[PDB]
Amino acid sequence: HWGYGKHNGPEHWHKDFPIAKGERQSPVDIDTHTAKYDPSLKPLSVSYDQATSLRILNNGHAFNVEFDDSQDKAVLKGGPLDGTYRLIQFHFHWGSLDGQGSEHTVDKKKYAAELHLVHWNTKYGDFGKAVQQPDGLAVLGIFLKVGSAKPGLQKVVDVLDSIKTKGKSADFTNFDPRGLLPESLDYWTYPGSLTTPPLLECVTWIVLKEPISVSSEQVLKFRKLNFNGEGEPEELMVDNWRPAQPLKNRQIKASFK
Ligand SMILES: [Zn+2]
Repeated sequence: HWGYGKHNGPEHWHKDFPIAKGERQSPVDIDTHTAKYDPSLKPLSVSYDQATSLRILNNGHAFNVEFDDSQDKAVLKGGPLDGTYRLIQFHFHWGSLDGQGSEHTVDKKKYAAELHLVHWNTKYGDFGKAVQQPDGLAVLGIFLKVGSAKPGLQKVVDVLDSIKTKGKSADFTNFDPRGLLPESLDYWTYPGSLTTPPLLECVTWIVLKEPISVSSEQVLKFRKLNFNGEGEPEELMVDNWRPAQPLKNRQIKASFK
């Protein structure tokens, strides 16, 4: 099945998901000098105050924190978006070394990790129908830099031991995702895809300019997770990032001068 190793990694994905070679694939490198100020972009509207987190799951290539998406409780609007999108999950991708890990790059600079907050367009009724639509998903991408610890990440860090191996899940209530946001909400935006199978081209990407810092010891605990299931041989969960894909016929717009 697909993964991130030598024999089943991103260079092999096209064999089972030919959209891997499509026209609007993600991630991409963000060339800050050719991105375009768009003054018609509205500011982002992030409303996470009523968010209801449910649980945390090792799914064998990352770890997801899931949310109640049966009602408008944690929503994203504004920006380049038309309509309301509900938060369904967030996850991270990260590297084996501090100098790699992010999926998007900025002027070919790699960050230590990226946070992806996945939202779907309520217009379409359920998440399964949203992913079939050009404007079905909106993912908010946030870069992580190694520096001072991020307090609001620590509750995620401390539960990771209970979901070491693939398939394990733990109750994870009352987590507030506002602790993960940077100070500024300036961003770049472009149309893209999921970065993992099935790589559907259904995503409006919103990548924040400002990284958040986490400590060396927080990201170490990410790296002690396990791709394998319990009882299987131990593969450390690291380098679960897809390399940048050609921009082709797309333009990256910025919300800031
Ligand atoms: Zn992701």
